[PDB]
Amino acid sequence: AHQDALPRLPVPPLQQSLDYYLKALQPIVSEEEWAHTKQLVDEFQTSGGVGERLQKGLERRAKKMENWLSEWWLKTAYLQFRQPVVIYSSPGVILPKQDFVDLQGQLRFAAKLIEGVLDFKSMIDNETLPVEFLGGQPLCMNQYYQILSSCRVPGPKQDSVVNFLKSKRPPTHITVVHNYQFFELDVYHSDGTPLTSDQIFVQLEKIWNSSLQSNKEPVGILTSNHRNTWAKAYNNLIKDKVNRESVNSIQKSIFTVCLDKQVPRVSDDVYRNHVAGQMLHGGGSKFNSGNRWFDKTLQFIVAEDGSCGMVYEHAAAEGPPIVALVDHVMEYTKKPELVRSPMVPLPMPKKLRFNITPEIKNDIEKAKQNLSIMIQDLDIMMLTFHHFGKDFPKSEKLSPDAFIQVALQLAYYRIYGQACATYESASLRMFHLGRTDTIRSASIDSLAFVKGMGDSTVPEQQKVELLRKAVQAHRAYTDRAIRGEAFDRHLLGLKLQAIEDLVSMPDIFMDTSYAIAMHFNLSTSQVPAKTDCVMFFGPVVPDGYGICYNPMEAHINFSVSAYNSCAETNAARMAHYLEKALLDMRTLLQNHPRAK
Ligand SMILES: C[N+](C)(C)C[C@H](O)CC(=O)O
Repeated sequence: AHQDALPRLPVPPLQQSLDYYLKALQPIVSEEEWAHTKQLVDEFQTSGGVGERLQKGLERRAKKMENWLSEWWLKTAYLQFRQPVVIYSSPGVILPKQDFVDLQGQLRFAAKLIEGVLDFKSMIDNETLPVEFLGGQPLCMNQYYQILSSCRVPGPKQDSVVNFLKSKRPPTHITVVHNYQFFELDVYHSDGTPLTSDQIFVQLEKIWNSSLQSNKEPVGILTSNHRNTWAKAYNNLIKDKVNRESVNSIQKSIFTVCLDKQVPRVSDDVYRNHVAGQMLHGGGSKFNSGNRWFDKTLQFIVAEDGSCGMVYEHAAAEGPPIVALVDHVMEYTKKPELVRSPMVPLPMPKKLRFNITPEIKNDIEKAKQNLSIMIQDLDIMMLTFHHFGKDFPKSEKLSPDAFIQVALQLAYYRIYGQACATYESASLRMFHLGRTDTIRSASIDSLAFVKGMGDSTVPEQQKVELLRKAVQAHRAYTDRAIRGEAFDRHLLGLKLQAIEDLVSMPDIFMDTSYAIAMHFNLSTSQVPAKTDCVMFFGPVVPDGYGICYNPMEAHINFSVSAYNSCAETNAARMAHYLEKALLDMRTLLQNHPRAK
């Protein structure tokens, strides 16, 4: 019912979107390229022209679909993306490290975590999940019904997603992975009531005792290979009815809990970078990468040393829904303990065995090698910005997110001497089934600021004005994006409509400017959470960075990724300039108060 009250995703006017496109191109293309693109744009949208016909097609699409973009986005952004989901697609999460130092503790926490999720699942199944608002406007809650009991399934041409949340007989079990071995653990009684952390611990107890050794092949590492490869290996792996039975149990499970094995202690100054690696990819074949199933939508990882976190498959959802679950859970794991009545000799969790063959074993070794290369090429720098958080920008009446994005443009320019196409996730949840759109952080105003900031001929009195104008511009772009007025998904739609209409690919899309515009050297997102956590992901281009952050009141958690194969990029350096950019902006604003 709530969804029927939500407005439908609009199709922006053609002229509106193209005008914003031309403006966003100015700081990243040459004068000559911009001029040429201006011509193509005028032609493209002329009355009775090509663009007008494609626009009408989109308007017809919105009239005959719940959300004109949904299917196209899911397919284009994820299902047709054939690179491994590991690092390149599935975001990782680091949660507040826990205190436990022994096995019974780890299982105790793991057990508490499970109960927390089920508590959250209650509102989902019962549809009692509080209605969220952005500011007087209702938000789509569909993403919350895609994360549990779901899984990505390899496809020879494109992948697919399975969701058992609303099936005839919905799954009532989760999968636990310990020492590369999977187990099927039911978390509900025949009566319907879910198990308690105690009963669950008793179950987790039996599971650990039934997997005390690690000498099995890491079948799960197969899910980390190229999708074309995993598609073939998967198809084979499931020929054996036992394997197919296990794989099926995994895909149906409410979610996967990974009880990771102890790993080598590292120096404190690189500890977080390592924990990030463990959450994003596992660390390698001889660590915890095999203790996974990357096709799974929600994977909660409870490490040995007390660290904890997760990694989720992106086709299934976005960050916000994930953090809402994380916040609810991390809080639940802190609640008191009273009624601890004695359970019963609960049934034992079924083990998900795998019959390995020379062919399957070979694919496992091919996967280990592929992942090994991927991990060695990833450069990650985790940065805890302790200087300030949302507090400072708020004290200047500036949007913290906009302040942060402008700082990143400053950091990038200080390193490369030029701006670059920049992507920032914008939530389209105020619309039915809305996912995301793109906020472009490289703008006419941000370029003017970063240039003025380093120009010794520009007085500080002027620099600050340029700073304020850049932040307000980003905030404006952000407000338009969230209200369906950005242009990136729109242009994508026009291109896909052309493909569907069987008409020659419009020149505007073959244009050099468009190519430059869609090559994001900076791919970013803000994932706010009450929980002091942080997410991270790999760059979207060879020569780019993947930056994610969670601004807290007095500090900001940042993650910076880059590829070693590209000499021009360095996570540590980008992180350093970012910290300094943020500091210099504070100094400049402090030096020139609007009043007094
Ligand atoms: C990670 N990144 C920014 C590439 C993708 C976002 O997580 C989702 C989106 O913006 O569609």
